[PDB]
Amino acid sequence: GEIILFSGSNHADFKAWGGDDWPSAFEISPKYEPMKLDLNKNFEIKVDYNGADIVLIFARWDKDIWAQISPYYVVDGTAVFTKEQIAKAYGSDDFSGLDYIAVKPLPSEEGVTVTKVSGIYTNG
Ligand SMILES: OC[C@H]1O[C@@H](O)[C@H](O)[C@@H](O)[C@@H]1O[C@@H]1O[C@H](CO[C@H]2OC[C@@H](O)[C@H](O)[C@H]2O)[C@@H](O[C@@H]2O[C@H](CO[C@H]3OC[C@@H](O)[C@H](O)[C@H]3O)[C@@H](O[C@@H]3O[C@H](CO[C@H]4OC[C@@H](O)[C@H](O)[C@H]4O)[C@@H](O)[C@H](O)[C@H]3O)[C@H](O)[C@H]2O)[C@H](O)[C@H]1O
Repeated sequence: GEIILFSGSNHADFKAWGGDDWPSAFEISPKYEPMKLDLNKNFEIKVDYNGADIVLIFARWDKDIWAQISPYYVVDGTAVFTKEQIAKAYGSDDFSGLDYIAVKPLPSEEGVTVTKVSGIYTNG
């Protein structure tokens, strides 16, 4: 409360599925990139975005998981994803082996722009 993980403009264009790549407006490989946020903490993730709807992805390649979730809610161009959601989609709240974290847009006419991403710690 509060750990800034990104700021400034990032536009992503995405028309539909079934192509080559599904691009991200923001993404981390936590096995190689150092990361501020503590996953074992009880947390939420807030994203300031504009335009198309969005999803948050937590993925592990070797066990082949693709936890992908919608916002808990959205207010004033700010979405909110909780840990309860992520863990439920992931199958567990133990993220050892985690390969990939990303904010991705759904198929839209004219894409999305992310202005900021952050994390917050909570009192369970
Ligand atoms: O293990 C290989 C691994 O190596 C890494 O080095 C590499 O970077 C990884 O990309 C790669 O893993 C594969 O990633 C691709 C693409 O992932 C993106 O993010 C990672 C970036 O590196 C990369 O640049 C990006 O392109 C994944 O493909 C996507 O998979 C998701 C979800 O997983 C699907 O397949 C596995 C199965 O268990 C899931 O249930 C299934 O959903 C798909 O997202 C879903 O899309 C559907 C629409 O489906 C469409 O499929 C094909 C299309 O022709 C047809 O029209 C549609 O049916 C929506 O309904 C869902 O909302 C959504 O969840 C993407 O469509 C798909 O591109 C690979 O899964 C992964 O192996």
